[PDB]
Amino acid sequence: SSDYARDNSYTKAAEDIDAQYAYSGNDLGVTYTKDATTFKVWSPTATGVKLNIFTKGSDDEQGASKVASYTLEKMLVDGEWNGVWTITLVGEWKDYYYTYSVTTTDTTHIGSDATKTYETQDVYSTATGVNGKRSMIVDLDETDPEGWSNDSHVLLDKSTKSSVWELHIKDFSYDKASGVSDANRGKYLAFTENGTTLNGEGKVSTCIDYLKELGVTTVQLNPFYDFQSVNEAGDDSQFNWGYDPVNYNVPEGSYSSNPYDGKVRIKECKEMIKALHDAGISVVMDVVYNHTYSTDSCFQYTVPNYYYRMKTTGAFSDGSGCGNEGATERAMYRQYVIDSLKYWVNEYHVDGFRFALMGLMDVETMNMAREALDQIDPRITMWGEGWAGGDSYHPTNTCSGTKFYPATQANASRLSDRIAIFNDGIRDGIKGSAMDISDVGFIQGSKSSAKGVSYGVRANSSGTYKWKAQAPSQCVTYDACHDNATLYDQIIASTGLADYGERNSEAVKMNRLASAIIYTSQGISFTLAGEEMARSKDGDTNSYKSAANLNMIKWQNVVDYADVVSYYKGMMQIKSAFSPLTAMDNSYADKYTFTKKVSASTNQISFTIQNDVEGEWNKMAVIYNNATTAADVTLSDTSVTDWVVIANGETAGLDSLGEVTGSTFTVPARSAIVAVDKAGYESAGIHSSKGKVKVNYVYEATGEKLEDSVILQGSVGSGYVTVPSAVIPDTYIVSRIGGNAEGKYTSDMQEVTYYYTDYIP
Ligand SMILES: OC[C@H]1O[C@H](O[C@H]2[C@H](O)[C@@H](O)[C@@H](O[C@H]3[C@H](O)[C@@H](O)[C@@H](O[C@H]4[C@H](O)[C@@H](O)[C@@H](O[C@H]5[C@H](O)[C@@H](O)[C@H](O)O[C@@H]5CO)O[C@@H]4CO)O[C@@H]3CO)O[C@@H]2CO)[C@H](O)[C@@H](O)[C@@H]1O
Ligand SMILES: OC[C@H]1O[C@H](O[C@H]2[C@H](O)[C@@H](O)[C@@H](O[C@H]3[C@H](O)[C@@H](O)[C@@H](O)O[C@@H]3CO)O[C@@H]2CO)[C@H](O)[C@@H](O)[C@@H]1O
Ligand SMILES: [Ca+2]
Repeated sequence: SSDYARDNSYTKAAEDIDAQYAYSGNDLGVTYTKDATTFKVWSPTATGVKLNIFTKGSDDEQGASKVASYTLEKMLVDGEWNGVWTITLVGEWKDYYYTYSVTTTDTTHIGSDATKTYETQDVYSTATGVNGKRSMIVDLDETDPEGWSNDSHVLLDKSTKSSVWELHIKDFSYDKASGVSDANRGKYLAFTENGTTLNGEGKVSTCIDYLKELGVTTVQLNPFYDFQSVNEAGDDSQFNWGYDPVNYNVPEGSYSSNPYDGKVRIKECKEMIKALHDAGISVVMDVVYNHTYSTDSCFQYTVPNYYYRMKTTGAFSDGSGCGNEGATERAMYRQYVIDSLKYWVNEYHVDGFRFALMGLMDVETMNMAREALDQIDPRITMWGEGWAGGDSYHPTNTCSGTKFYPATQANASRLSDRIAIFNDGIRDGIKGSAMDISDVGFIQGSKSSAKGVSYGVRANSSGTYKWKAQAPSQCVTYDACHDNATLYDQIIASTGLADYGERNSEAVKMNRLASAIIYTSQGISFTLAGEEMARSKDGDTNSYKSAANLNMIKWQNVVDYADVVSYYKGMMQIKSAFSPLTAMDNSYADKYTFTKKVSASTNQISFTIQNDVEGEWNKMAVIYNNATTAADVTLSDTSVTDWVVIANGETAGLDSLGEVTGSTFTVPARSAIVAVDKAGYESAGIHSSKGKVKVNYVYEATGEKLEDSVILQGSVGSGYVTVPSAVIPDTYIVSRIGGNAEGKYTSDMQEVTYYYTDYIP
């Protein structure tokens, strides 16, 4: 998978088009007023453009008809054409649908009568009907929900303070146990529902209330731009991630209550974002400018062979692996992408972007995009995949006359340090190769996978292993995303400890260890939505068009893995409390002291971090143990000999779990230790405001434990639900319960004992 600079008649032509016709004007699309509406289409290849007006978005709908057709005239400046077609219809034209008929040549046959006519929606569509075939004239202020003018961006001071929850809108609430109303399940409006509980039983929180409690800073949403792969008129059981773009600046219709009325999806999309903002959560949008679903697109139908990268042979370059790739190096696609980003930020109050196959997008465009978004607010986050999905064929230079560079990991040094790149280094290091679900990483016991973790600990910004980030700010730290297998599915497949979606005590230990690594590592901490509750896709390693009920978040898991949720919740608090871990720059690189060589093949990774921030802990000690037995780990750094443990295999948080004197720590099997200096802990005054519930499993006759006790942890006053241990053999059954199996967290710890007796199933 490589990139190749090849100049040819298509690239030659497109460059000449940019020289003459490039339009920096800021009014492409509809310019609606109550008095009149002006339409504008950029097409230097066209000989004529007609405007077609309709009553409805599709012909099937009630009262569907065509109002009239009009002819656009060339926009002349001092009797010179600037490449833009225009027309102004005087009167009220809101809530009417429209589409252009573009008679045009290709880029390499301008001036000839080798023309074709295509019917297409507006390239700069702000709204469309069902299945995005017809554009809609809309007053955008009519789509504003209640108090939208009072809705601000939710931005982090530092991107490296984030905790990203990568979520699909359908997956969020499609499960009936979500407790979300019948109308809104798997829809935009699901986010607006406060007070949702598991099976609406009013005992444990789900959806938005669950996120408030978990304490995630950021929700990254899978494509909610308009895509092809769901029929918006069809059945509700349809599923797709939606990496199949059609209209870039239009919400997806499937996630709305009514896709036929183009305004409805816009309103409900804003209500989703307002809800997340009101919950104090930042919203990142997954964007896919790297390709469109088909070359039968609004871009091609307007200006054929301009917007896509063309090979010498006339074939579309297939760098995406999806049939085409967007020519970001072109003047009017660069501008489109940058204008698109600004639109979503300004109109929909989007706080950041995850760029799909950023490696197919040229570095200059990305830095220009960073600079443009900086003008709004530099806290607006940017990150993406620093790779392609195939071979890419591009021109030597951009439309600026600077050399084309793809925004890959290899070219991280040429890319803004506030455009982060997914660190597959630490990903593969933690839980094994993402390309093979059965492959083992560090947590399953791979010693050679340790170096991947150790380099990931400093966001692959200290030394070089596979790739190098400029700083932690340019690194997304993660163990799994929507692609490939979930963390827990890979744990299961690679070990064979149980079936997919089945709880196993050793698997959970490995899951907890992954948590400890992610939140004692530098960079932008990132997880798949439900990693904290051992999310499973039943071994599906590419669930892009798999069943909806397979993909959906199983909300029963907030109870079944409540202890795992509690662990992540605590680990998150540790990172947010300790500044070195959330550093943007390389200030703390030389403050790390690894016990063993960073590249060591080892069962036990350990290091200390010297802090310099007053009012915080002075020094943190982190140990990862992947051995099946407990290990005594002696730190090479002996400067501190008085420690307070704030994380172990049982729990993580801001509270003391015991003290250690000296430089040696006994680390349990398949577990992490996080400790901080005694003096620092005492002075800083960083303490937990969360309650705890200890769950025990005892054989009543002997009084002996059948399974290790676990810890739940949550806000004082918030509801918890405990359950019997799923892994205890079927020859025992619960006979009696001590303490409150269900209740609210208190400041003082509560205990729940499940008393077991002999059983024969
Ligand atoms: O045949 C005529 C037709 O050809 C082109 O378009 C074709 C492609 O050539 C075909 O390959 C096919 O495309 C399929 C893929 O084959 C199929 O794998 C799938 O792609 C999925 C991935 O499976 C899925 O993993 C996901 O990948 C995402 C990642 O999740 C995301 O993290 C990352 O950022 O982005 C990648 C994708 O780049 O999503 C993709 C896409 O949904 O589905 C596609 C689409 O069906 O079929 C198309 C369409 O026929 C020409 O483009 C077209 O003009 C011509 O008519
Ligand atoms: O193409 C995008 C892709 O890039 C990265 O994948 C690389 C892997 O990290 C690397 O191991 C290797 O993958 C090989 C598999 O391990 C092996 O099982 C077999 O399938 O051959 C593969 C060679 O292609 O190479 C790829 C890069 O080509 C990144 O980690 C992925 O997330 C991403 O999808
Ligand atoms: Ca759609």
